[PDB]
Amino acid sequence: LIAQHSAIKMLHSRVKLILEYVKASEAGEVPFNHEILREAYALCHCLPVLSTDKFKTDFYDQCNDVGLMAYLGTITKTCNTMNQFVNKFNVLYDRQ
Amino acid sequence: LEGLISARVDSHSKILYARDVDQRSTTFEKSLLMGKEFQRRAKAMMLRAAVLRNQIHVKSP
Amino acid sequence: FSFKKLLDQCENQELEAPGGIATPPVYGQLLALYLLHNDMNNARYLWKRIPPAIKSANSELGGIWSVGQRIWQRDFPGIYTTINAHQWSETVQPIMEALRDATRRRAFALVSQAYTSIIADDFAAFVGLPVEEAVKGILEQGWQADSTTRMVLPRLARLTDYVAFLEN
Amino acid sequence: SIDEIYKYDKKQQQEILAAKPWTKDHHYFKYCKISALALLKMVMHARSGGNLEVMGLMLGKVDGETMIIMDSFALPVEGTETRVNAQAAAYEYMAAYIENAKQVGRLENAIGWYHSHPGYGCWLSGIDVSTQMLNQQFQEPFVAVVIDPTRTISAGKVNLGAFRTYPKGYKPPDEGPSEYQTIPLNKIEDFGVHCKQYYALEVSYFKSSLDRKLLELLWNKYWVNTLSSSSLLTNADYTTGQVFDLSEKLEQSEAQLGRGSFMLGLETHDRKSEDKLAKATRDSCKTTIEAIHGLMSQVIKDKLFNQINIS
Amino acid sequence: DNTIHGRIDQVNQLLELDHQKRGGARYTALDKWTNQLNSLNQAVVSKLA
Amino acid sequence: SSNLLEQFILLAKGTSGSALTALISQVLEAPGVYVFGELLELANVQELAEGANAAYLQLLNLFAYGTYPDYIANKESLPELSTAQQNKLKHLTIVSLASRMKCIPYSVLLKDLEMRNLRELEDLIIEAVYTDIIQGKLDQRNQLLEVDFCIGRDIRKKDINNIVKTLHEWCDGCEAVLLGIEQQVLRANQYKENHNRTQQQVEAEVTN
Amino acid sequence: NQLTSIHADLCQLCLLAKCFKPALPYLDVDMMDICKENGAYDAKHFLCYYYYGGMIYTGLKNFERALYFYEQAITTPAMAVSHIMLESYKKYILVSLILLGKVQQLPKYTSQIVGRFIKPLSNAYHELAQVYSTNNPSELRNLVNKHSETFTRDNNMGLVKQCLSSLYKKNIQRLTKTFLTLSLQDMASRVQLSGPQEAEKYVLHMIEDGEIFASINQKDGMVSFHDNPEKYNNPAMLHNIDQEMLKCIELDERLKAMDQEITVNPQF
Repeated sequence: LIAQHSAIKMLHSRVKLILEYVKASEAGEVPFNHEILREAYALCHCLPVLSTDKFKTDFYDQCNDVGLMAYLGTITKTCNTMNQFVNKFNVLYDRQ
Repeated sequence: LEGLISARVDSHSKILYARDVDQRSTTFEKSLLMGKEFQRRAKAMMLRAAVLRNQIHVKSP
Repeated sequence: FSFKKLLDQCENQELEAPGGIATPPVYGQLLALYLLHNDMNNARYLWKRIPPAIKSANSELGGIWSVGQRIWQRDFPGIYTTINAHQWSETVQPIMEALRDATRRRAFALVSQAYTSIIADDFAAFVGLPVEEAVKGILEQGWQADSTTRMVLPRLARLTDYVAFLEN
Repeated sequence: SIDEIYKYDKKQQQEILAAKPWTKDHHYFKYCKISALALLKMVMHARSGGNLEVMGLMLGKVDGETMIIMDSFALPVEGTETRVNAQAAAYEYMAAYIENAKQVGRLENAIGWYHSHPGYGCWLSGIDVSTQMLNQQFQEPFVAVVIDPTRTISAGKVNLGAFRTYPKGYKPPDEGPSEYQTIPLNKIEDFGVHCKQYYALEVSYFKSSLDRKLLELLWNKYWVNTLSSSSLLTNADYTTGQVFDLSEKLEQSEAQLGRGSFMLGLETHDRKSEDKLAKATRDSCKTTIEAIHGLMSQVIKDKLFNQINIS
Repeated sequence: DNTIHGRIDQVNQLLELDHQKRGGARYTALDKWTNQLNSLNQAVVSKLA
Repeated sequence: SSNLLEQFILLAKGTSGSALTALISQVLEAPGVYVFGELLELANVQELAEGANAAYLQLLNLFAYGTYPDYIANKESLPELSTAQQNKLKHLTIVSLASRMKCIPYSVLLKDLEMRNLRELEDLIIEAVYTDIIQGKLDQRNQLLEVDFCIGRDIRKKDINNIVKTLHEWCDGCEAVLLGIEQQVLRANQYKENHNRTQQQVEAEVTN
Repeated sequence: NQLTSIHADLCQLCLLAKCFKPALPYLDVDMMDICKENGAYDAKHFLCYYYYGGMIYTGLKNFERALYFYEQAITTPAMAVSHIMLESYKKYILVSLILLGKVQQLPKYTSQIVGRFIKPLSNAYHELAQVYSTNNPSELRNLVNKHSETFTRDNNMGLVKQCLSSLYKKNIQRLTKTFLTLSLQDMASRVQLSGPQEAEKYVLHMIEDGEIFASINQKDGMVSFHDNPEKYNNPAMLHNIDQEMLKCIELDERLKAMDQEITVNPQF
């Protein structure tokens, strides 16, 4: 996760420099401009990055596979402690 | 039923169709079902271990 | 909502209050409350617990059980006639009001799934209002009616716990 | 210290080489410190191979139980996952390099070899262990190193293990687990036998003024591409392959536990097929961890970008 | 003989050629994995007494 | 464009009145122009307003803040356009629709542009994409345009508040995401810590 | 919640005087380890609690919990015969005849007594299961009158009736697998309902229950089968699989505490 964390933290810092610029061109301290504001305006509008009916099912299909995969692993782990519990119990409380 | 031909009869107008099997529907349903019965056996085992450990079985006296 | 709480206080009351046979109004509300949940097995069993003493004492209770005999058959037109048959003011009415509306919803809902096509006269029995009133309603909802033949067509947090668990 | 480490001492190596402690124990070493140089050169050379294997050499020294890797240099040699002792072809190039190196003022002896396993994890294969085992007799000191240059870009964490293996007919201890980066369908078996034969060593670093920073600053822009790894398709082939093989192991487990190992007044001792479920649970973890790690690359995008919409 | 891939629709005169493939390889490996876990649980729990 | 803008401002600043009136008709015709910020802000153009050439800025306004439906609406009051000027406004309507919805269906596009058919409409978006002022792709399956990218022209200085709000929503949730991941990494770590603790603790007592 | 002998007796009071509702939170919870220290418990109590708890759940038509409750009354160790062991077995055969198309499996940790003594003791029931496998209701019906006196003395009457309705449900449901569309007249002859009107009535009961996915065409006089509750790409299915994982992780945790407990105890 470290890359993923630091990546968010870069987007925090990227939003911050654009945002304070747009305000500065309104407020004063930076003058009014067209070339940079038209582009920042356009940058906002693109979000959210897909919403189509076509994307939704393919996105879930992969999420659903990795949901079964994970389920079949957590059972295998549990089976192991069950085989270990049953081994130790039979020796002690019974005669096996 | 008994055999492997995955097909359905439309007996209305007499056409033999056309069942597509889905490798996904059969694995997912099985994984979920198999998960219910795995847990139930584990619960069933705790209850088996519970009477054995504190040493009771059925007795006529 | 209100009804669910009303079963809870009444359920408590059956065991706690009496010497083993409780008074006639309490049994009536309780029976009526089981029909709203459509937990018909416990309803039926309720009536079988009921001695002959309450059946002579109270006739209202015996009407509430009659709707329920039909619910077991699942024959709609029959349900409606029995709702009209008996009323008992205060003690039966707020829960009764709910029973009537719970079976109509159950009926419309049932039909919507059950039939891709149904006769309009059969449908009239299910909702329990006549043909003129029904054909007028279906159109607004957006179901198709065919006329001439008169048929009606219905229409990160989880993932970290799991990774933490497998690595251990 | 910070500067004491930088100077090399010829005498400290002469004492060590006479003394020869490693003959007693080959599990002797425990820490590594690898130069910033050694690491960057090793990743870039590995990456230049592509998805094709390459070998290089490392210059270093040892001090107690620490190994120190001062510098590294590449070799143009082919035989990583085929030829046993591929390094021999390289010898002439090494003899050149050490001679060229001594005269400018780098006198430090060869510490070991590095190679890379691209797109299948950081572990030693059958070729690799067999080449190391000759080197621990003849070459000393000689240590194996593995790095993956594709896997690393996704995770952001450098997988670098410097290892050493045990000589033949040596009983391993209970030292099992390590980092989980999936193997392909036929490579699974090979890991399974070899892992207990070696151990990985922990790594430290130091830093100053020309290479690091073009990369550090570039990541400030670059960060978007690492989150669009999107593994589930890229290495789709891995899941189907491991899961069909994991099924064959569960069949082995049903028989093993079912019939039992035939024994008459003898009890199992260390084996790579001893207590099949206990082994097997871990194989499920290396496949599961990678799969959910795939999900986590997807989950981040979905929450960060898509929830903003247009307000 | 499988030198043409698909099946026929004779009540419309078409060939429903097969290119209806997707993956499959993941989904069948999970099924083989899923069947061994049932047999394995049955086996382990049955060892007790 | 690039180059042509750097020439036109200087030329506008250079002259007055009668030539400036002419320059508006030329900027709109001239290819590769899909921006109309810079010339409007100059003082020189501004003089013609409130007179008998006011209509030229009022049209320029209509291109800048508005679109093809805003034009037609006052088609009488403003002087004529040629084919290049109309086609440029029609592409410039797509960017605007793209500001509201990422995907815009054909029936919306079709109305607004007042176009005769789908194929004539689909030709205009392919021409835009070759010049690379808009980037985006047609979906004839769901009947949408799914835009990859679009760029402004859009001065829209009253409406700008919306852009600041969205930039702001983009901000506040970021921290909400970071406190997020920080939590999980510590929770993974907490589990491994306890797990190591309990095993080492249990093992010792076997010895007795 | 630890299970002890007052649990059995709670079910008994509810059984005599029908009001099953208070007992349900005790039943709906599964557990490990009984209440001990100072006696107060034995294997009969264990068996009677589960026998009755099965009896109650079948009544509610919670066939899932009933099966499970019934099983625990068979898996109990015994070296002696008891009246509860016959009843527990007999009720098990009837329930498995509803849930399954034949009797459902028993583990190999079942008691010796259930094989050796109980099987010739439960002959009639083995004949119920055998006739049910032929898949013919007319014969099953005739058998129930032959075997009648047993059913009454053992007092699992009324349950035996359910096994007959469940065969008719199975007979309708197997047709679904085979057909897309089938007529009601055709269904009626083959299932032996003998009235298309009843064919329509029988699926409609099942629609409300959700044992079948189907639609009725009364213009054509057909039934159309659907069969598509899940496509498996729903987020609904993701959440369901995610809920099932939380259960597994807790189940494992019970096992860890219990494996560890034996680790403290010295091995033999």
